[PDB]
Amino acid sequence: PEMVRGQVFDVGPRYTNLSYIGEGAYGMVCSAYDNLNKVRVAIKKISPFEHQTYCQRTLREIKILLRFRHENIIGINDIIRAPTIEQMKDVYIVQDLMETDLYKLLKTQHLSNDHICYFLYQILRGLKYIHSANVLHRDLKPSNLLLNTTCDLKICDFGLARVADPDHDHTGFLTEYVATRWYRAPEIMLNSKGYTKSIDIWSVGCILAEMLSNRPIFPGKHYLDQLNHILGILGSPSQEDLNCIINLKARNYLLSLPHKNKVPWNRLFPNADSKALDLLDKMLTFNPHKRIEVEQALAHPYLEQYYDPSDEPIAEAPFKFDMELDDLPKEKLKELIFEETARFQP
Ligand SMILES: Nc1nnnn1NCc1cccc(OCc2ccccc2)c1
Repeated sequence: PEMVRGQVFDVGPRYTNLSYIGEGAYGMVCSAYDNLNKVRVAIKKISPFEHQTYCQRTLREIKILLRFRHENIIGINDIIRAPTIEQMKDVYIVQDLMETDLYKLLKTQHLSNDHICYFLYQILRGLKYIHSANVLHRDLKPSNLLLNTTCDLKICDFGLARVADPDHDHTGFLTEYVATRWYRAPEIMLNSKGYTKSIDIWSVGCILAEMLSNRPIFPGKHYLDQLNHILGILGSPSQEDLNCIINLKARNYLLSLPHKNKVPWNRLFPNADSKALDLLDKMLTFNPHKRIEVEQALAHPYLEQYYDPSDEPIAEAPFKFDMELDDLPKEKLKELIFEETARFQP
């Protein structure tokens, strides 16, 4: 089999001419030539079967990505694995090759207002579809927004995604969270498990702020730093917003803080389009019940040159896991991954 760095990358015969892109905790990514479609693609080698958590994340993401079909959500083109469960040690996922991501773009490039508007429209268009299926992404951030050389944008990395569950969203103060710190909504640190759609709208707001300035708006170094950043811009919550927080430890922590007044957005972003700032204000609302929903955001005047609800599809049915993937042994998960990937076998 073809080899890359130390490692076997056995994807022949359809895929040849491999080049290293990167590695991570989650596997190795290469580009390759697709001899069938005569284009270069991206392939990720995943080796998850020894670890129950890695199996869960892998199965969840495959199921979601195979079910969704939308221009602004990355798709799975092909999945390569051994013909038998006994011989399957790795899985290779094939996706369209996307040249860059919004994280890399922001590090290196000034965005025009026209690009900011188009990027935001595409994010919200994709998010409308995701939310319409009753799924929450939960880890929206610039590195999970892939771009090609014509600025087509695709949302990726659904490893932390969950079905919405408003009724079970409550929890106590300082509950652990897994998603990326700077893009976590305030309520995560206070009283929320992140099981409602409002947590994704917050993240989009953060992304919009970062596009306007090229830097993260709330770059907290740990928990109460993440909050004290937020409150230094938004100002101290009103009595009405605190009355929403029934848990005493969370409410009394917020009452213990010195008063902060709101910093107006136009002082932070003097070059920004006023319509962009109005929409930003509505996404970065402290109280999640007052936060704008995705459809209202698409209908906002900032996006009027793109808004077309007839070209902003919704899912044909809500999404549900046929099982709870938390309590299954890794051997059962291996079998399920085998079964889900069978449709790509010759
Ligand atoms: N699509 C793409 N182009 N350059 N980078 N990049 N994203 C990384 C990537 C490439 C190929 C396959 C990938 O698979 C991610 C994945 C991992 C587990 C389950 C389902 C999907 C990821």
